[PDB]
Amino acid sequence: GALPKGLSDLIADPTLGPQITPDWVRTLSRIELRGKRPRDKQDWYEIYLHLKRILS
Amino acid sequence: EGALPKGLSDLIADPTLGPQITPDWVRTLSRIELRGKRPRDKQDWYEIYLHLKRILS
Repeated sequence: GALPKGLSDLIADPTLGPQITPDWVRTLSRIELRGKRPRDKQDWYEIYLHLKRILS
Repeated sequence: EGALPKGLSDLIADPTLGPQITPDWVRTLSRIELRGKRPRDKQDWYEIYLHLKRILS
């Protein structure tokens, strides 16, 4: 896959994944700081929930 | 849309909060958007920055 591994993990999670739309995957996939990214699926979900409240 | 969100420009120009945002952070934050929608005002950007900085160490 071409997504960060923790994000691919989140999308494959059968309870947490299905709610995350393709637009959100794209938004999340662009988050990086000199290649450092949220490291695991919990990190990605944590930022997703907070961003969703700002941007949805 | 502008490369640098206007609310993030406001954050960077803010004398109390602006100093904390390195140029790399500016460019990282500038890429956060959902279908062209971005965070609005300087405080919204700072709220995001604080949380994301803690996540990314």
